[PDB]
Amino acid sequence: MPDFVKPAPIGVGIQYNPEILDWFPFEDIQVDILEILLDNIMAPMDGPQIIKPSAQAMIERLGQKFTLLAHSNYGCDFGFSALEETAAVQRHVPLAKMLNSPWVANHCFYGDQSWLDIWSSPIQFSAAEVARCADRAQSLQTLYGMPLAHENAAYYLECPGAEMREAEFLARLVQRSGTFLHLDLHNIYTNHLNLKGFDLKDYMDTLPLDKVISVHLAGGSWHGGLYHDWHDACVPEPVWDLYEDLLSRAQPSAVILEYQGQAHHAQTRIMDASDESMIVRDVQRAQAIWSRYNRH
Amino acid sequence: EAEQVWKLWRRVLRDERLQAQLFSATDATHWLSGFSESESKILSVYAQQFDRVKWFVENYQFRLVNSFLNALETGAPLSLRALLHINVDLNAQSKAFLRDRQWRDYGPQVYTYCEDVLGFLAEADELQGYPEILDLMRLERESVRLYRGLVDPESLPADNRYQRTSMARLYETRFALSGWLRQKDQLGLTRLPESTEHVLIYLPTLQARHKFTLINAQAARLYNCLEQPQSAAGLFMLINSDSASVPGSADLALLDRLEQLNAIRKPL
Repeated sequence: MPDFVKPAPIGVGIQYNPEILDWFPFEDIQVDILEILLDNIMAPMDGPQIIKPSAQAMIERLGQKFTLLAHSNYGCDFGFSALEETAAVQRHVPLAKMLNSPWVANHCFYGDQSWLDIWSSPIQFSAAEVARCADRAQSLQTLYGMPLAHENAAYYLECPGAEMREAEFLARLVQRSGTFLHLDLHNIYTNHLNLKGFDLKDYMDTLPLDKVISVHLAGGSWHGGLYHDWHDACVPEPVWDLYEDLLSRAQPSAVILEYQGQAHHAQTRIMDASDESMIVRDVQRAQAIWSRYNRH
Repeated sequence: EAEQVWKLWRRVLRDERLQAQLFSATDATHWLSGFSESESKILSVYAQQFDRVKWFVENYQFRLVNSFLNALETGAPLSLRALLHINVDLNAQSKAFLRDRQWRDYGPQVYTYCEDVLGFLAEADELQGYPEILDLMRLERESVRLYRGLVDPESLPADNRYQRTSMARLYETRFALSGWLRQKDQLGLTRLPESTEHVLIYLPTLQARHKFTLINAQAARLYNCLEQPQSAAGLFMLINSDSASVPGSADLALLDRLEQLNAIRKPL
């Protein structure tokens, strides 16, 4: 009815790392989704190619067995340059169509001066930014041709000029734009642990949870000297709690877990039989919570 | 404060080593130091969080040191393997490049990133030795310029003249670089005979990966004599010593190899 609606639930998926496929127990664990980083498979913008020719061969092998989700990180979706000159329109919108992605994911930061894992910079929580970014989000969603979701970010310092709460920015943005949301529950928990006055209840109450098409369950990232990654770089139980609350109050289309490359290290090979096995153990739990709240 | 003047304030902050030092050293009454009224207003918002701000600058500078390597793998992948084999201190060169280049963030412009890097490394004193590695970087720089030339690729005349295509470039080497092109494990490590080899860089189709193939001297001279669109008589009069205006023994066969390599367009 809005020309873009939340698709029917697909299930549990994982982010794509070359290592996971080597050891992951398909034929034992049902995995039908894979999150593909569009900036990892994109060809240079000062070149004439859309996809790097090496990645194009990889994309087709994965597409046969799995459904490929698109994640746009460092495309200047919410930058100050004209949208048509951004990496999102030039090299990301066509790549998602190559994947035939059910939907695309966006990050609510400024691509410049931001690294997704270690150091981020948030969008200004102001009325002018709700207006400016939603006008871009509405325009970008039209160009993508599929539901566009914005991922909430984890920040250590708040942007100067803040006028509203983070959830209200996301809430007012998606109402004005008509876009959707991709909730990184680890980022909510990280901000609650570190930032002052962050209300986890207010964040989930304020948010329009019926607009959440995708969920991101991630293990502990590794920032130097941050209290996060407390016991291990696996999905913490507080994050697991928000996953249950999210499914108790809404129905997302999919949930993605991440390998996150290097995350935890030990003097022994590893502090388990395999943290790679822990990936198996986390997926099964997420599949149980998903099936427990399966609405059929 | 409008957030544009906030981002506009960070890029100058993240790109100047001197201004970043002023934050850790002093916060003063007299307009801080080297900062405007509005810039100090945005800065005073971070007066309590100075320590984490410094962490962001260090993290930003660290990613650009690793953006340097990805550029060298996107463009000039062979040259990267050669520098890795001889263990040139890439972290030092990356910091030297960025500081000299004012800590620029090329972003999606990776070929422009790579072309400027190969120019910086060509003048680097650590690489003034190993003359063959300099030759490989120049060849890979022409591969970078081939990709850059296909963005807004001029225009197609489609005239009745022998003409070049934007999907091929020619690089005459100083050494026998073809030896490295076949056995990539010997990149940088071995020594090469000083022989002029005509390496044509070309894309068979616009979406494919570029390839290196060697053409002979007459094939190279035909490509050189087609620097500007030249008629049937012009191409054969320029290359032939007699100025005969008729195709020589090799010319019509090599002009066919050049077209198959997507290097030239025959008159039609």
